[PDB]
Amino acid sequence: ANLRLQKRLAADVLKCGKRRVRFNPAHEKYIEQASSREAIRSLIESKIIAKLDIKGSSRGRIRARHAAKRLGRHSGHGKRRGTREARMPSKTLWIQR
Amino acid sequence: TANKTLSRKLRLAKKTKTNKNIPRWVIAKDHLKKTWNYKRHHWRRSHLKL
Amino acid sequence: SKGTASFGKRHTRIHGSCRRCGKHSFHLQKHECASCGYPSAKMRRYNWSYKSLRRRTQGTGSMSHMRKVYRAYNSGTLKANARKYLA
RNA sequence: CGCCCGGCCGCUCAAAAGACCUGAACCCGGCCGGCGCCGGCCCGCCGGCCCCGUCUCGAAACACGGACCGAGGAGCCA
RNA sequence: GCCCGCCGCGGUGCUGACGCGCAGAUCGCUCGUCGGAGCCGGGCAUGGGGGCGAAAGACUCAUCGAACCGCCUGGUAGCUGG
RNA sequence: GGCCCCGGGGGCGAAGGCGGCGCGCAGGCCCCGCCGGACCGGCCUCUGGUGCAGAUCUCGGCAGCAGUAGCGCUACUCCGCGCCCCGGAGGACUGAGGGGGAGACGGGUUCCGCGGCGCCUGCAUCUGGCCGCGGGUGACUCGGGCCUAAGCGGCGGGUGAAGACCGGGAAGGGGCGUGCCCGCCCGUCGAACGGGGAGCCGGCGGAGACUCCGGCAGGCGCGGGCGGAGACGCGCCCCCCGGCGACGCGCACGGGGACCGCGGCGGGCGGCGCCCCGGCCCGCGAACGCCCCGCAGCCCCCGGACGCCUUGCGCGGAGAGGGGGGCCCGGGGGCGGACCGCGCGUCCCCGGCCGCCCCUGAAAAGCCGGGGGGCCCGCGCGCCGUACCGACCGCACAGGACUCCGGGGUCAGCAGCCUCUAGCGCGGGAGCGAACGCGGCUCAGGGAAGUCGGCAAGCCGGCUCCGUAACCUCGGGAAAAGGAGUGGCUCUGACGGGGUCAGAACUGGAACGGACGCGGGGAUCCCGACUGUUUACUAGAAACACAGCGU
RNA sequence: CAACGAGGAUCCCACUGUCCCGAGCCGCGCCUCCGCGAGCCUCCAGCCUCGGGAACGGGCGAGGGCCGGCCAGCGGGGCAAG
RNA sequence: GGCGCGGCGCCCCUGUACGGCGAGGGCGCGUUCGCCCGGGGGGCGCGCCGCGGGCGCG
Ligand SMILES: [K+]
Ligand SMILES: [K+]
Ligand SMILES: [K+]
Ligand SMILES: [K+]
Ligand SMILES: [K+]
Ligand SMILES: [K+]
Ligand SMILES: [K+]
Ligand SMILES: [K+]
Ligand SMILES: [K+]
Ligand SMILES: [K+]
Ligand SMILES: [K+]
Ligand SMILES: [K+]
Ligand SMILES: [K+]
Ligand SMILES: [K+]
Ligand SMILES: [K+]
Ligand SMILES: [K+]
Ligand SMILES: [K+]
Ligand SMILES: [K+]
Ligand SMILES: [K+]
Ligand SMILES: [K+]
Ligand SMILES: [K+]
Ligand SMILES: [K+]
Ligand SMILES: [K+]
Ligand SMILES: [K+]
Ligand SMILES: [K+]
Ligand SMILES: [K+]
Ligand SMILES: [K+]
Ligand SMILES: [K+]
Ligand SMILES: [K+]
Ligand SMILES: [K+]
Ligand SMILES: [K+]
Ligand SMILES: [K+]
Ligand SMILES: [K+]
Ligand SMILES: [K+]
Ligand SMILES: [K+]
Ligand SMILES: [K+]
Ligand SMILES: [K+]
Ligand SMILES: [K+]
Ligand SMILES: [K+]
Ligand SMILES: [K+]
Ligand SMILES: [K+]
Ligand SMILES: [K+]
Ligand SMILES: [K+]
Ligand SMILES: [K+]
Ligand SMILES: [K+]
Ligand SMILES: [K+]
Ligand SMILES: [K+]
Ligand SMILES: [K+]
Ligand SMILES: [K+]
Ligand SMILES: [K+]
Ligand SMILES: [K+]
Ligand SMILES: [K+]
Ligand SMILES: [K+]
Ligand SMILES: [K+]
Ligand SMILES: [K+]
Ligand SMILES: [K+]
Ligand SMILES: [Mg+2]
Ligand SMILES: [Mg+2]
Ligand SMILES: [Mg+2]
Ligand SMILES: [Mg+2]
Ligand SMILES: [Mg+2]
Ligand SMILES: [Mg+2]
Ligand SMILES: [Mg+2]
Ligand SMILES: [Mg+2]
Ligand SMILES: [Mg+2]
Ligand SMILES: [Mg+2]
Ligand SMILES: [Mg+2]
Ligand SMILES: [Mg+2]
Ligand SMILES: [Mg+2]
Ligand SMILES: [Mg+2]
Ligand SMILES: [Mg+2]
Ligand SMILES: [Mg+2]
Ligand SMILES: [Mg+2]
Ligand SMILES: [Mg+2]
Ligand SMILES: [Mg+2]
Ligand SMILES: [Mg+2]
Ligand SMILES: [Mg+2]
Ligand SMILES: [Mg+2]
Ligand SMILES: [Mg+2]
Ligand SMILES: [Mg+2]
Ligand SMILES: [Mg+2]
Ligand SMILES: [Mg+2]
Ligand SMILES: [Mg+2]
Ligand SMILES: [Mg+2]
Ligand SMILES: [Mg+2]
Ligand SMILES: [Mg+2]
Ligand SMILES: [Mg+2]
Ligand SMILES: [Mg+2]
Ligand SMILES: [Mg+2]
Ligand SMILES: [Mg+2]
Ligand SMILES: [Mg+2]
Ligand SMILES: [Mg+2]
Ligand SMILES: [Mg+2]
Repeated sequence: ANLRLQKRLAADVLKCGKRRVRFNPAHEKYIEQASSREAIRSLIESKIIAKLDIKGSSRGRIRARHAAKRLGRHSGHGKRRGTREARMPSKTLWIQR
Repeated sequence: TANKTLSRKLRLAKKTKTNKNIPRWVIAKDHLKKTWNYKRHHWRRSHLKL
Repeated sequence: SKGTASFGKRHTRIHGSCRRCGKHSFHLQKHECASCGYPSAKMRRYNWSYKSLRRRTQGTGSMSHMRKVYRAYNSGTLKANARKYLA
């Protein structure tokens, strides 16, 4: 009824954090009897224990805004915070030319 | 410290080993009523200067 | 900030264990004991503290050799052994 | 030993003396009675009564020390 | 030994909070400085009428117009208490 | 010290305790009842640490106050018998200078597994750094041992009443093999960040790993005279001359690695009222050995000059350019060990230059070269540290406490604000919605009349363009003062695949740095030239310092 | 004396709850409840007016008031505490 | 004082919902526009009705 040991041993076998290890709540009596990495490997086999994929951050809005920005959008004077020099240094332009 | 001389390790090792209760058969053998060993110490409130 | 905050800057050992007297009194930077005086050849003893004198002196330890010599003199055979030799 | 689910009852003992001899005061809980000192009367009326110790011409003082209780506590010796 | 500004280093005003504290000096906002006489860690040196001081009689382990510890010492009091 | 008439009172109940009569002017004494369970006295003579209400008395116990005052870090909820513990589902936070992952110092067993709630865990507990019982840290290659820094010891002796303190002027030791030869005189003290011979990948455990096991290597030891025109290429010992070890700061520019993105293609997911080849996850290759390739930079050969070349410079008759070569280069490739392209940046190291100083940026062990002279196969590698922690110091605690690694969006950005990975306490909860406080918000009309005093609060603020006075040590003043524009969408032009810069139409309460971040300004007088320093804990200044000047 | 200053002063523009003159709202404390649970202080006590008095009384002389027990608030007195 | 809970109507506040269909500077894409539409959402005020609303203590 205290499963701190199995949670720590499972994240070691699966190489993830303890925050993305999930037990099937049925079969909890099975998990309680496991004390070694070998008995934990059996449960990962019979699918009693699993790991979640990491959640990302969707880049669909980022990729659309960048697509619009190569068309000339979102880039007028109301959108600029740094000076012209900080945005495109005058020395970088001189050297290229 | 994780980097200690063998001489400090040995004196620390002895304070750990002698930090014990009176055995219960000793309490029956020597007919004692004081049962606490008052030379014990605990790491949170001690100042072993060793 | 000369009080509680200043005490949080302490992570040093001024004194360590003495090889002669065993106490937490050996100055690690001056290499001298503030209790027994080591590495001096004589022991540090002061008459302005007789309480410090009684804490570590003859008798506060085992007296292992001196005990045996006295009992041999008082009631054993040692006073006879001198007469054979001193003749 | 027994009975209920720690308690009760009771066992050892001259005695619980039961985590311990005796077990005072200050302070407190339960039952029962009643609504400060001195004096007269059997008894709640009438009469009298400022907080002690101290320094001081002078203290109830808006002068200082003192919540309460116990034990210790200061002219001896050469 | 330039200017705005982050961490860092400091400590202006609110005479704000707290003031039987979170704390025997702290917290919030505001503020000085930020390539330099800049800031930080370890080792080492200087010892009490002495040290050290961009100098405030400042600092020298919560102690400084003379540190701390034991002894001389039950120091002396024409003065307060009993 | 004595007496207490057959040798004083006592378990047939001593001393003490609690109540109650009596006697004495009083200090006090005597008796009775109950408690208690072993010792105690009246009279004469002797002796003293011999009598308490007080001293901010000392030590111990303890009342009212009073069930009172009180219990920073955004946050938990439902179900599982359910506790703040554990599981599942949801909702949030820390926000890569982390409430993340690890070391140094300090602590010392706090580490791990099983059990448990007496103490502690200021509420609870079935939780736990608490309590009981078992366990736990493996090295030729990592550090310590070695070297020396600033220092500190030692030194025939010297000095002082000594303790002790001070010190080169001393017949100062080695190689061997006898016997010759050579020789001026300390430290196996002082760094777990400096110097230093050599380690990488995969796997296994409840708690250890660059240490174990398997594999692949590396280091230090021990035993069985040629080629070239040239730059250059391919055993030892002593004396002397050298080298490596071995070194500051800086804006920039260049190269590599790692990270990070976009697109393809291969495998797997999610949700799906409409749309979706538009969302998410995974596609991995070390040390070491051999071959090739390496910009700058320095060198060789021919030959004899109005050029070569950098972002900047810089270079050449003391021999440029051009043609052909050599050496260095912490790197890359191919084969071993054993999925495919293209980009802007960020961090780290390296390169060649240039700038700066009345500042010029350690030493030694160890290892090597030169000149001169004399002459493949086996075995092994000892000693010590190694668990864990901000569990450390502040009497236990919003204080104090060195370093390393550092993703995405917005953006000038290591700022603010939101977030993937990882991690999840913070002396406890519920109800009500008074005064009053503490931290916040808004206010008609007026606008400092308030107050010692504009204290506090508010106005200003990003970026682009326009426009900027007095005075001045000519450098400044200066963001002086003041103005205007700024979103979304559809497009166009410029630069050699990449962002930026410029312009236009259309459109929306008459809006646009829409949150966040972010100067109010001006005219003067006094003091000190300026940056800097200070009363740790009531004084930051006009005080100290300073360059300059003078004695 | 240009430049510089968390240095001492006077004035103006702009700005505002500083003020005329205050009003409404948010969170957290307070408040009520379950659990937990202290400090300071205390001669004895705790209603006034006048007189006398160590010349400003809770108590003393004379008058006027007053069942007893408690809460949320508050700062006149207790010559309140330190 | 047999509560209230939850509805439907009225009346108010904001300012015309999502969607469907048909104008839009431009190059099937497109901010925005018009119409259904003083609409949709909301209510702590007013009016009338599905589940319900008279214990135990002195
Ligand atoms: K483009
Ligand atoms: K260790
Ligand atoms: K400790
Ligand atoms: K402090
Ligand atoms: K010493
Ligand atoms: K007095
Ligand atoms: K006096
Ligand atoms: K007098
Ligand atoms: K008196
Ligand atoms: K008086
Ligand atoms: K009084
Ligand atoms: K007096
Ligand atoms: K007084
Ligand atoms: K008094
Ligand atoms: K700062
Ligand atoms: K305030
Ligand atoms: K502070
Ligand atoms: K600056
Ligand atoms: K010193
Ligand atoms: K001194
Ligand atoms: K002294
Ligand atoms: K003393
Ligand atoms: K002395
Ligand atoms: K005197
Ligand atoms: K005196
Ligand atoms: K006194
Ligand atoms: K109280
Ligand atoms: K347990
Ligand atoms: K002498
Ligand atoms: K000397
Ligand atoms: K050293
Ligand atoms: K070091
Ligand atoms: K070292
Ligand atoms: K070096
Ligand atoms: K040579
Ligand atoms: K280890
Ligand atoms: K309330
Ligand atoms: K009030
Ligand atoms: K004014
Ligand atoms: K202000
Ligand atoms: K625009
Ligand atoms: K000054
Ligand atoms: K400066
Ligand atoms: K001050
Ligand atoms: K100051
Ligand atoms: K200042
Ligand atoms: K000063
Ligand atoms: K000037
Ligand atoms: K200044
Ligand atoms: K200054
Ligand atoms: K100033
Ligand atoms: K109000
Ligand atoms: K009077
Ligand atoms: K009076
Ligand atoms: K009085
Ligand atoms: K008064
Ligand atoms: Mg330029
Ligand atoms: Mg101090
Ligand atoms: Mg030191
Ligand atoms: Mg008893
Ligand atoms: Mg007097
Ligand atoms: Mg006095
Ligand atoms: Mg008093
Ligand atoms: Mg007494
Ligand atoms: Mg500066
Ligand atoms: Mg600045
Ligand atoms: Mg204040
Ligand atoms: Mg004295
Ligand atoms: Mg004295
Ligand atoms: Mg006596
Ligand atoms: Mg006495
Ligand atoms: Mg007394
Ligand atoms: Mg957040
Ligand atoms: Mg544990
Ligand atoms: Mg508790
Ligand atoms: Mg090594
Ligand atoms: Mg050494
Ligand atoms: Mg090193
Ligand atoms: Mg580990
Ligand atoms: Mg160096
Ligand atoms: Mg470790
Ligand atoms: Mg107004
Ligand atoms: Mg005025
Ligand atoms: Mg006025
Ligand atoms: Mg100045
Ligand atoms: Mg300054
Ligand atoms: Mg101060
Ligand atoms: Mg100050
Ligand atoms: Mg008003
Ligand atoms: Mg009074
Ligand atoms: Mg009276
Ligand atoms: Mg008052
Ligand atoms: Mg419409």
